[PDB]
Amino acid sequence: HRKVLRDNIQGITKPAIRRLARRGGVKRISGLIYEETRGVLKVFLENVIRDAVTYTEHAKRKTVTAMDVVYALKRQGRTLYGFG
Amino acid sequence: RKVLRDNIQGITKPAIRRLARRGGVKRISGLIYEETRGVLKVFLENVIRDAVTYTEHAKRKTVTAMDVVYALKRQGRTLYGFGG
Amino acid sequence: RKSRKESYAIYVYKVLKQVHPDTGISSKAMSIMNSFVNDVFERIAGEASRLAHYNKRSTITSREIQTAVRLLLPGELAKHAVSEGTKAVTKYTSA
Amino acid sequence: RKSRKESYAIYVYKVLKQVHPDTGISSKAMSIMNSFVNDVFERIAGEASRLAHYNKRSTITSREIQTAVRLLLPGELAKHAVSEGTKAVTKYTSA
Amino acid sequence: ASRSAKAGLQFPVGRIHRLLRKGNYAVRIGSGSAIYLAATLEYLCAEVLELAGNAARDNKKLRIMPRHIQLAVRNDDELAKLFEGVTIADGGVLPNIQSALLPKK
Amino acid sequence: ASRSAKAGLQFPVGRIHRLLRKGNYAVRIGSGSAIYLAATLEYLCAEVLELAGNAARDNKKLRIMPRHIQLAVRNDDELAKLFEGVTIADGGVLPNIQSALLPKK
Amino acid sequence: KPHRYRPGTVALREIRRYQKSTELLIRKLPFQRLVREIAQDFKTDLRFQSSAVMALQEASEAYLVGLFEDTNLCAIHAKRVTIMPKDIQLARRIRGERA
Amino acid sequence: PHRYRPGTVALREIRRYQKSTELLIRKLPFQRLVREIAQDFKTDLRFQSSAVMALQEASEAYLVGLFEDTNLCAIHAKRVTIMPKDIQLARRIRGER
Amino acid sequence: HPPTLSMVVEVLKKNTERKGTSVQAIRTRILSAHPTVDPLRLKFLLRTALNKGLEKGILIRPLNSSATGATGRFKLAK
DNA sequence: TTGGCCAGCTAGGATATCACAATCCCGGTGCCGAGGCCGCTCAATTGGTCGTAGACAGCTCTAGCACCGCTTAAACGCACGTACGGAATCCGTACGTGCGTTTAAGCGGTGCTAGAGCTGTCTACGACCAATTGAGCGGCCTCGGCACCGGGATTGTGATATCCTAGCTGGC
DNA sequence: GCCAGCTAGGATATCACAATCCCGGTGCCGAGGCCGCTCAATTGGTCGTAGACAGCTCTAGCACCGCTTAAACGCACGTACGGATTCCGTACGTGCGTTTAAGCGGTGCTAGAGCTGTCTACGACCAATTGAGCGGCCTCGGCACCGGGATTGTGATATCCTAGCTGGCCAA
Repeated sequence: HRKVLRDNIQGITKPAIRRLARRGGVKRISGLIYEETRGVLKVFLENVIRDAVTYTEHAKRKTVTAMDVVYALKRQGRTLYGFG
Repeated sequence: RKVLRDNIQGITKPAIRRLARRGGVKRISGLIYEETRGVLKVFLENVIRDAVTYTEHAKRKTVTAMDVVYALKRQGRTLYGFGG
Repeated sequence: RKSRKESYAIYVYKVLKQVHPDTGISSKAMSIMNSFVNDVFERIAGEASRLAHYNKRSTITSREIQTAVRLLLPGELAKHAVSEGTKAVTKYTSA
Repeated sequence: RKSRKESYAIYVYKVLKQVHPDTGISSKAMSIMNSFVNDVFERIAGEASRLAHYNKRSTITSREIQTAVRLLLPGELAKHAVSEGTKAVTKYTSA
Repeated sequence: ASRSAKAGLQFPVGRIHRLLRKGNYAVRIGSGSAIYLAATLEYLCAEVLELAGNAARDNKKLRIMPRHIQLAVRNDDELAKLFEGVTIADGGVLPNIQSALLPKK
Repeated sequence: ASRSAKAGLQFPVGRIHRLLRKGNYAVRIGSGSAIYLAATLEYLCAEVLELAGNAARDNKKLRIMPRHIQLAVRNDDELAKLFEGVTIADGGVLPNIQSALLPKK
Repeated sequence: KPHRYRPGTVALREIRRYQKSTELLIRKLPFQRLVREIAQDFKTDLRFQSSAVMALQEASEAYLVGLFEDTNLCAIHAKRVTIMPKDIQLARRIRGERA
Repeated sequence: PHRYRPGTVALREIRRYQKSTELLIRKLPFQRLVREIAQDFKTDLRFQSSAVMALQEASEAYLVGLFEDTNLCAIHAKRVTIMPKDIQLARRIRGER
Repeated sequence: HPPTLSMVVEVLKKNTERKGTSVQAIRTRILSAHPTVDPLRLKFLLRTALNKGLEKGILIRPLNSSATGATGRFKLAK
């Protein structure tokens, strides 16, 4: 019994992207934005986890530690602080 | 030797023509070029500084091209074709 | 339990005395400071190491260090920091 | 005159035979190729070296190398190149 | 005695020194280099901590809140222009509003 | 005999190996690592050279012109998307025209 | 007559509201399950540290906002108070994000 | 007499300069510039010939790369001229001051 | 379709706006009025038609801006 | 007589026409960068040592995962509505296009210097080995700033009422 | 057929309020503070080795001169695109009102990550040899520049076609 999930990219809801953009100082937004943003987000994720998982398996690990993630981020010049 | 001045106009008006052309822009406003003279003038500042620091570290006072390429590559501006 | 996270925490926390003897801290912020300093460390290290290899030395010393610092740090940081290092090294050699 | 610029020139120039036995070259382009390969070199080196230090090894070996390559190289490069290295290592161990 | 005392400093010069030896950067390490780097780190911690607290008593807390580090790095060019690709956990964003966003008058 | 022959390869595996020892990267170097990296470099040279020549006989020269390397790296994502911060001496720029720049009809 | 705010009022209002606060914005569960699918393709049956997904969300939110304000500048240069996709890929391409 | 329409010429040299790879500025002014801007950091410096070659090449590359970005910005702006505002906008987006 | 001034007075009759009908409103009601208008000359033809309806006196001006007689709102003379 | 039907003018727009020069494609040449060749050599190539870093086997426990019941509250759907974006128009100018005059940088060519890379020499200092000890780390206890909650002050927003004043319809 | 009152709208001054800020108290927990272990620190003697110094030459940096044309500079000029205006349409905010599913707290399972101990496959060290790779010289065959014709593509024009204009003809 292994959990295989499907099409949760919609899981980011309308108010979710709303509130995020609201952080970005935008008041007025098109309805045509959401779909590409979730696509946008998607690609960025497929960028990161990609090396991250390779990082993890590089250690013969099959649990990802945060360190894998942070090194990943580091590699694209996306330095994150606080976790390692 | 002599102290020289104000060759910034030495980037001549038609030179910014040529640059625009390789940039594939069609028509230009007048106020660009001094602004252009602005941006160029800052950029060299950021690199030559580094370059000279490179030089004087090796107790040099003649600038090698290698100095330049190291300075550039630190700025994420990798250039090929000059030495190593 | 038999492991050691050998941070810099006591050090930076002891720092925040002499400037602000009254202020507290969050643990998260504390971690951010640790990550910070380890960063600035290994970037300085990478700079200097690249430098000496250029200079076909085998030794890392304070002189190439001071250049590398004067390299990465922008602005008036580059001046005060080098001054502090100069004086610190100065009093150290004084035994 | 008593110095040696110990490039890779003969190597890459010998390469351009088996694919294009007929083509020439410019010296500038040749230099660019040299600079190129020395680049891709030391970036791979930096990657792997960082890796093993994470992995608290002291040894650099083809396995961490192949990960690092599979790291930097994007796309189908990552597959063909690793395949070539596998086969190359394979025949080498065959003595 | 400790060189740090003999340096009057807060970071462990010998500790950074072993960092250098197991930093795998050079085969050979000059002594004063570690002192010099330690002093650098002294200073760097100095601005960051002091100005975080600077912000801190501004909304009048007694203890540092990563909000305050985030803001602290935001207001200074010499810091942020040092810290571009730097993303801070629970940092948030500086208060910025664009002018044309405002009501006309 | 040469390992390169024993590897059937073009780059000097022992030479890269000494590069590693004086590369100051690790204290310890596995043997096959150098072979593996050499094969990588083999391949990399393969695409770059072949496709530069690919362009080369296209405007029908007999010898490689840095124009042609520049173009060669331009047309492939897998290369340029590998080579962003890469600037090429006498490379020039790929022929790109924007549509709206054209005369209307 | 029920009271009404004219449009953009609430806009600017919780522009302040969110531009001062600091908490996480996306619901964590949808986020993490999204992560689980997007990871599944590259390797099956992958175990995630609690801190790891939180790091992912932090960085992702930072990226998204950082793109948003730039899109805001793009739109304002268009003398427009609305964002449209074209702004988005404009900023994305200028940053140099080949996709 | 014979006369060309505006921009047709412009397009001609667009193609012309997008074909070749030579150096688009005039040297002596450029090395002059290099010299004084060096003066401010140390007195009586000296340069190799190839050093200024790298300088010009990087410089022209940077300028053309930012120019095309400005052009794209204008294209966005329902626009065929480049204005300074476009310059600062692109510069801000790439994030340098 | 008849000539322009006829459509102009027609749409004047059909539009009971207190300030008459803007040259914008004039033009859009004309284009929404007839299909065979040959859209390549409506702006010029309508502008000249407005000029002639003003000089003749057919058109009267509730509100406009000076030197923009072709940019304003008109009414029929009664 | 005169307004409607008609018919030919009329002007303008669309359209095909022709005229030129820009580039392209072709030759032709000397020019030079690539290439072949030879001579020198130093890193590569072998073999043996010896050490040790990693590989494996063998545990344990921690953290991750999965299941389960509340508790909203955030989201979704929906009604309503307006202010923004597209569009379209119109006016002003400034920059591309050409011309005619100037000059200053490439170039090439030469005399000139100092400073860079080379050799050769002396040495201070750091890697190394072993001994010693206390500062650092974790573990435990604790308590004082804070987030929450709740309970007043303020105000920016949206509504409102006044006023004025300018164009229409009733009266004289 | 001409003047006052009506009336509408628009600008301005005024009120209400509900969303936000500020306060005091509560409790809560994360930050702080003490105690016990030790290993990763200092400390001392060594060698040898990279590095400081010192001197040379000769290579490249540099000043300078004459010349040229090619590129730059200043000027008319107009047209085509920018910018300001309006406006109409609606895709948007925004404010109900419901529902779920996200959070949350808890439990049970486990496995997989990690630490312990073992052996050993292999990698640096080192001396010795060589042939492979550096560089220096020459030759030559590809190519940059020169000059001339051909094609396309562009800009202007004359024509064709058309719709509207304006006057002539006919019935009311």
